[PDB]
Amino acid sequence: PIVLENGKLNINIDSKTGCFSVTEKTSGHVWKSDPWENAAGLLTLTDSKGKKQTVNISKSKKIEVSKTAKNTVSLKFIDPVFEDGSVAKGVSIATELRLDPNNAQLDVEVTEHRSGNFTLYDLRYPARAFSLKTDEDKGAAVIPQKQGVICPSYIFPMNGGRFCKWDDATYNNKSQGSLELFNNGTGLTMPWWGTYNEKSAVMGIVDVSARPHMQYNINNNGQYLFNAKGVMSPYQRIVFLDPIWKLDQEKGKMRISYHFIPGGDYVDMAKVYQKEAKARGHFVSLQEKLKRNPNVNKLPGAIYFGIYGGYPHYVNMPGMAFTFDELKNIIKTIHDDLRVDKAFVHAWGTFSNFVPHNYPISEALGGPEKLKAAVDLAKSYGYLYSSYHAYSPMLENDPNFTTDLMQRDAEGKLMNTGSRWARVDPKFQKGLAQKNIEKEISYLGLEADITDITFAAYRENGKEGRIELAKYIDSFNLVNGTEHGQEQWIPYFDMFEGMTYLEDRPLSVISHPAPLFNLVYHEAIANFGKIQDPDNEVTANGDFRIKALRSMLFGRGTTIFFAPYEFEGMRPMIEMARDLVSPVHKETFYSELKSHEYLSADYKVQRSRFSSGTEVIANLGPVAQKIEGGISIPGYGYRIQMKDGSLKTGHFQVSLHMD
Amino acid sequence: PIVLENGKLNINIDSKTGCFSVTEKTSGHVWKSDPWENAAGLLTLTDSKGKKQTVNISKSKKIEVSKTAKNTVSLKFIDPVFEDGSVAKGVSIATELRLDPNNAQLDVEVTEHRSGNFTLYDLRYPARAFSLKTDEDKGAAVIPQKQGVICPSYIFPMNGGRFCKWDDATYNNKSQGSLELFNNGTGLTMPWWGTYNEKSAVMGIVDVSARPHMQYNINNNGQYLFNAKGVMSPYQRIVFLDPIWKLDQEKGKMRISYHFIPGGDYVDMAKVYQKEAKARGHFVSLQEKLKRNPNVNKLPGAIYFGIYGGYPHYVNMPGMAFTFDELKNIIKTIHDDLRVDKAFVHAWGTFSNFVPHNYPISEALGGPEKLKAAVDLAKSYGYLYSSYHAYSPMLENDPNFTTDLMQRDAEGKLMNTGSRWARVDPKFQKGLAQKNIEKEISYLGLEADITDITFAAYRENGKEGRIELAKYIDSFNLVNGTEHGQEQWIPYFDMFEGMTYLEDRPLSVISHPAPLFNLVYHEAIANFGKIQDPDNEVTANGDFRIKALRSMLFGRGTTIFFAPYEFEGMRPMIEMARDLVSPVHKETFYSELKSHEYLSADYKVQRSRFSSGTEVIANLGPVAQKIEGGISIPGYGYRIQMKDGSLKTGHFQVSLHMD
Ligand SMILES: O[C@H]1[C@@H]2CNC[C@H]1OC2
Ligand SMILES: O[C@H]1[C@@H]2CNC[C@H]1OC2
Ligand SMILES: [Cl-]
Ligand SMILES: [Cl-]
Ligand code: NA
Ligand code: NA
Ligand code: NA
Ligand code: NA
Repeated sequence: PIVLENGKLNINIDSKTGCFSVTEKTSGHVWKSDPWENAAGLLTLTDSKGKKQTVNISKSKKIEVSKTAKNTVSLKFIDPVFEDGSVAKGVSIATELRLDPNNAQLDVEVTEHRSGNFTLYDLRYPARAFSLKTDEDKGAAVIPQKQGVICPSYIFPMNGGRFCKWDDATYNNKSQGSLELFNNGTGLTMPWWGTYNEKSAVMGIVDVSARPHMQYNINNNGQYLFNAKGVMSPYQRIVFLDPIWKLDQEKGKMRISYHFIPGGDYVDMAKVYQKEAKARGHFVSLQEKLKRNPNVNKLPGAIYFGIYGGYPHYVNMPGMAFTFDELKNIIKTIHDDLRVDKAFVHAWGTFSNFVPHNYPISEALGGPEKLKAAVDLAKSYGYLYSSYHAYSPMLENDPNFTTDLMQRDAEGKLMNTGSRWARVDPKFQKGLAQKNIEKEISYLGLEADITDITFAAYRENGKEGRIELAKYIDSFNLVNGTEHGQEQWIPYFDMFEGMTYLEDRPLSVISHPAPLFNLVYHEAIANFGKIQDPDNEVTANGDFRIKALRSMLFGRGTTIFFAPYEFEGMRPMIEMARDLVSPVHKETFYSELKSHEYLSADYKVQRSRFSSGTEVIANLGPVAQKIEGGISIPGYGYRIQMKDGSLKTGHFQVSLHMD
Repeated sequence: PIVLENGKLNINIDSKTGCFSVTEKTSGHVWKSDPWENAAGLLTLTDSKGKKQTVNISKSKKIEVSKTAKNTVSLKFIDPVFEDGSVAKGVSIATELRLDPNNAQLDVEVTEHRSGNFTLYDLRYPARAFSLKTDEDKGAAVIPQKQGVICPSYIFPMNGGRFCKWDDATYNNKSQGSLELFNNGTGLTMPWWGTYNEKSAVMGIVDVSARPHMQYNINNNGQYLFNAKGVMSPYQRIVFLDPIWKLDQEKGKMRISYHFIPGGDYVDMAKVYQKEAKARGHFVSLQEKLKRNPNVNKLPGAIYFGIYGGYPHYVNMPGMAFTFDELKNIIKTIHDDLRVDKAFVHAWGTFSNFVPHNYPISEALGGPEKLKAAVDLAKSYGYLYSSYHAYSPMLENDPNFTTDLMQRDAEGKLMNTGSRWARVDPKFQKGLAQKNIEKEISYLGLEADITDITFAAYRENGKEGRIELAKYIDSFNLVNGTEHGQEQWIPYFDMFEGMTYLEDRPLSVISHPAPLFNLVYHEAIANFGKIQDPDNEVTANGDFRIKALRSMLFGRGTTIFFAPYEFEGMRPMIEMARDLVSPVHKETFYSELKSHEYLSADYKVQRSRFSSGTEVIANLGPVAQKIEGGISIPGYGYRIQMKDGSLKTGHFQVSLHMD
């Protein structure tokens, strides 16, 4: 065996297979190679008859493993072998393992691939590495899926219904699959993932130039590999996360940097990526943003209100659209009746054309002067205000619809025919914003802006146009926000609407929400609930009780998103948000989320600590549970230590009034 | 154009295409043929090169339409033409349209298909028929997806977040697809579906011998047909539901009977099917079941308690398993402290072997005598009791695991390797129940039984074994329930645990729950909430507020499903169910659900009328809303007229307790 070693790690590379193990020398923990098939990597390629096949590259005809430098091992897998015994003659995969001379860091890189007469698709490399043994390791996979989740590597007590779904999912296809980087759907918002047990943690950070997918396997024994054969899997239940290098598409550097943390968990992983986040330029603190714009301080303790008038989906829809007089009266009631001290008022439906033509201010809704009166009222309260804006849609029901503003692919076919909200080519969108945004800022005297859709993902295609638009909006120095966000956009915005959780999502029945994104970026970007899943709606992600408590634990602001006719039904939740969440949001707004912990066996009792000196303990389940010292946290209850040392305790109650 | 006609319907058939329209003469509404491509049918078949393709059979080389009897039109489609212009020589499809002499019923049947050298797969016939024009017809598709849903054919006011998800789904792939009949997953529980507008309704009943799939299209303009071509759809947004005849599989009669109802909606459709359900033998009323077994009357007003001890998933799991003394104390507390007058206690975890070996009563949990003390206490209260039973699983973690009792297919491959709870061939399952169920009945003096899994679906494979097991269980004459159920199993059981809603399901963001199954079968089978989505858990289907109100509107009983450690947190929901749901469930239990109505434009206020003289009005949304007479229904509120003349009014309230 070839050995790479420094003061902290020993890398044992098998010269016959290319598989490697990593010994973390201070804990003695040994991270293993693929426990199922001893595969260094899993390559998907076409065979001589053209059918896609997936092969173990450790079964290649020739495997070369040599130490080409002091801390570098080069590997070459030559002529993989198909299941029928034929050979992909002329296919080769070259990789490298590079141990940092000093730190507990191992770089793994696919350096070259040769495809011969075959076509190469996916490469899982390293394959099924750094795994946890289910119900032996007591730890978790760590996945920054949107705000982030952990997946425990063992079965634990929980509500009986949740338990049945959890355990069942670890045995069927719900616990295996892949996710992508930097989308607003089911995918990841940070280019890292990892695993930990009680002894140590490992995480891999993907090179800034690459876009692998992430394969997950959450306590599954690989039965999915044998269902088509109709045999029972002979493998052990394990947790693993693998990079999927898309050899057919990838033109970046196929490198992942593994960091090994003794005694670490998801918090320590986030802090390690935080250092890389700063080096990549994503991290621009809220304090720097506040120095540039003092109106940023209208955000701490503010409730985000979206008054949804059926727009952009429809123009002046009956029964949903608000007039500007009705808009003004809602703002007045929020301030005078509901005593909301700080607010971001977001009015969806102020223009008489469909987006992307965000103008003129609608005469049918009352006209420019009536909208200005509503905005002037909000500004007299110290509220932030923005209308709904979007420069990316191209809607079938718009009379101005045209494919001329749409993008076409290499075949000349229209792109995003099935995604109406992102049909305009980003290279056109600054020009669209330029048509009226400066007129609206000037006329209404705007201090804030929120822009929809365009910055919800970070894809390569069109990024230059999106950066152009981001720079244009940011040049106005308004307190600005955007839908969902991604880390690459943090320098340009003050708040993200979203960066929480999809309602329907892979892993939902076998994961726990964890504030991975905010553990990295809470100092640099404020987030609020997503408008489709706001704190006033009851969804897979909870009711107001659960969402308010998770808000304080994770460091996000309250979102109240409603059609005008619902307003009277919103008052009780606006009041509870004002009383409970807003003061904590205010105190913690600029701080670092230093730590998050799970404090109960069922993961429902959690504790967050912010660098403001604020501590939030909350219990997101129905039954009172005790923590260290025998302190009891009531069901749907909280125990909050404020910066001045005062202690807030309480709980939500659902009751039935009968006349 | 060939015409079939009686006093109630005019059927207009086009001689060139085979498309037909139906004029419903009482209202004058005309059901048009395929508004998109003038396709009588859509046939999926392989071409001369073996590529699957889908063709418009109205483009066939020869189409023959002849009136072959007084009320029969025969159609033949000969030699379909592919996209390239090649002919499928030797392929033909023969159909018939048969108008009933007196009634507004039209039978449509695929009588014959010939493949030649090609292979035929799916036939949509009739294609895109009985459609609604989006935002023109105000009405809905009607789909018995589990308990049932309707899908409005027009946009309407609703919560802003819901509105965005709803409308977006009508423009992407969430609003098109297919469902299957008689599964416990995403599919249909009754073999019919329909569409209605403000003038007229049509519904189709699938022949008892057939198993088509159901294609749905909910306000989609067919963009999914064009995304791969990268062009915009030229078609209108419409709602349709189509049969998908599986020509490669179907051995039954490929017939669907359409019934036409002037002024009808989903209630009328359900009552039409209720007649057919009695003809099919499914309908055995709860009153006859009570005549056979007086203890059935322990069910009305009973809360279904599932005490989930981590079993069947694990044997004596630490932190989840209950002892029999602990079980007895939970029962005592439910009765003496929580004052629950009627209950079905279901104890998950009483045996020391894994299912399918439901024995012996566990010594580790306390032994048979202590279990008997728990059951005797429950019986002294008048409660029903059952242990958890299952005869279908074969679990990887069972020391007794063997493939001996699993089914194999013609190639010798194990079946259900991907579905651990349903692996024992049903032909063995009665034998497995015979091992101990009679010993448990006589030792514990059981009055009740619940059996898991085996009756959650109705597939052809193994149904004879399942009937054998159901007949055996029914021969004991216990008050008996089963998981989920299907209409074919109603004769053998008193209650179904489930028959409500999956949490994540196709159409969830573009449909409203409707009590379609209970509109048919409430007099014949009692149902309770599903254990994975019980009334004490907050999910996509609501919190306790929403679920308790829906329970009374739909006519189902409360389900409280909890791990033992959660019990103290269940107290407030048990009390609220006891005071609000239980008296209404008790009164309406044996009755017909005569009618259901949506009374608000957002469909959140609803009214159900039961033949016991009970009227339930409830508001499943947060804001108070007015109905006829200016009566106001509070948010999460109810107005219930009882048989004894009392009017129950009230509402749920969430309150924040800050100490
Ligand atoms: O997990 C599921 C499975 C089937 N029925 C409900 C639960 O129990 C076994
Ligand atoms: O429906 C969605 C779409 C994108 N942003 C949120 C909502 O508004 C437009
Ligand atoms: Cl959150
Ligand atoms: Cl229900
Ligand atoms: Na999957
Ligand atoms: Na800004
Ligand atoms: Na779909
Ligand atoms: Na019975």
